[PDB]
Amino acid sequence: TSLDGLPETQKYVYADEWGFSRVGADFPPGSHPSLFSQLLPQALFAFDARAAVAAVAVPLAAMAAGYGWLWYMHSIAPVWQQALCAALIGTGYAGLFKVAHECAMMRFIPQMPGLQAALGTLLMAPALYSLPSWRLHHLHHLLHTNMLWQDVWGWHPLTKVELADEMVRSGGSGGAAMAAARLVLTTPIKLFASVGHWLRSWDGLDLRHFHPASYVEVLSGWAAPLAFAGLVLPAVVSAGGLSGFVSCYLAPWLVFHFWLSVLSLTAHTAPHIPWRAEGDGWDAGRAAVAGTVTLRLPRPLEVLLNNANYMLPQAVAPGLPMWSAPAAYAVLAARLGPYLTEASMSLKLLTNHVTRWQIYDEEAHTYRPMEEVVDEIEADLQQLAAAAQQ
Amino acid sequence: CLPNIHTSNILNFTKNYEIFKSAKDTSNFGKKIILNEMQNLT
Ligand SMILES: CC(C)CCC[C@@H](C)[C@H]1CC[C@H]2[C@@H]3CC=C4C[C@@H](OC(=O)CCC(=O)O)CC[C@]4(C)[C@H]3CC[C@]12C
Repeated sequence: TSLDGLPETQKYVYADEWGFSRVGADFPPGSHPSLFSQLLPQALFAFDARAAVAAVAVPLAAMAAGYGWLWYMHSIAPVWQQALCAALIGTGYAGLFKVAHECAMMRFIPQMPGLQAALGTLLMAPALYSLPSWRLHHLHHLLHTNMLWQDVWGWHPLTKVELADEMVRSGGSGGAAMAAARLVLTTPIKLFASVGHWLRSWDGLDLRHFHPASYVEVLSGWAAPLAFAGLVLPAVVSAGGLSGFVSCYLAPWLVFHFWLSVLSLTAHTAPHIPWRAEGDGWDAGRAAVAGTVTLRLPRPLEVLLNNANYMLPQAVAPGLPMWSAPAAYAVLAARLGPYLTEASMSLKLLTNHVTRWQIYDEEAHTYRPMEEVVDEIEADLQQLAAAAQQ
Repeated sequence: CLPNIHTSNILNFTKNYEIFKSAKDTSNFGKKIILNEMQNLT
């Protein structure tokens, strides 16, 4: 961790300065997250049908309510009513997508594996996502959490060195890639950068990345999104025209991607969480316990998202079901207390994420704003040009 | 003339093989699809 041994005063002033509640101390090296699976009571792993049907039915009810309203008042309503129904539908679908993510890791209904596979496929299709590819990318993420140059399926930060290289190649700060980075990680559109993730799935639609023994399974995975976008996105358009498309599909889609992106970005990024390269001090347990941030929401939001913010517990006990994630956290907070980091979703946090922590420099091993960093490295460009005198 | 083929060993093998292959089509390229289904977590 970045803030090593130091009294509670500087910890807490950093905490309320950045919007976190409890910052974290320092974890010993040489460990593994799967260790602390022994700190969990065995009753947490039990299956019950009540929570299952509740988790699959609450977000469905929210979605149905939003749609019934929106169709009852199709296009006679002003823009704010449309925005509110879109937000409701997007959140309901984020809940159903958390259920599908559970079925992808094989921990929702293990007794009926065919049924849980079919359910995950069905719930993932409307977001145009593939279930087998999702499983693969998530496993690869769990194996490489916070590893520099390797965690490509997470919010890999834009480092100073690659930026300097691109600026030396561009011959100035006016190129195309320059302005692209400029607007993507300086404006609120960052809270939607998850859409980039969506495009990096479909690994070129290239069966040459996978193991041959799995071709038929991967192909099938790609055919459920396509079939949707080939049989249902026509109907919608044909039955509502452009407007009946932008209000019935595109706005809930953008809301869902907001949820996905903000959840992940807040989860694994903070000024006191370093990104060590491989061989240079990367530790697995240290990165999965100390390098994680838990977001706290109002309980209505939580029960709508199926506890989608609680990510730390299911990284130490990958078989821990979804409805036991809150309780389990309370257990770990007792024993791993001094090391965890926590935050509450507020405006200050997102403003800091957008305006302050933009570039990651490894020498200082911290995040710094894009503009001051680029003008500093450009002044050093001028000074090496002066050093290039002869 | 004919070279007394029936007491030979290369000709007996080639004879039997050619007849068996000429009987009926023996290529099964579509049965190999099972080799692309060995990993499926369903
Ligand atoms: C059109 C709307 C209403 C329905 C949704 C369509 C999607 C299913 C399409 C449109 C955008 C497509 C993607 C656009 C970009 C690419 C990259 C492209 O591959 C490459 O560019 C390879 C690398 C290279 O060319 O250098 C093909 C796959 C993929 C992910 C495409 C997969 C299919 C996608 C997601």
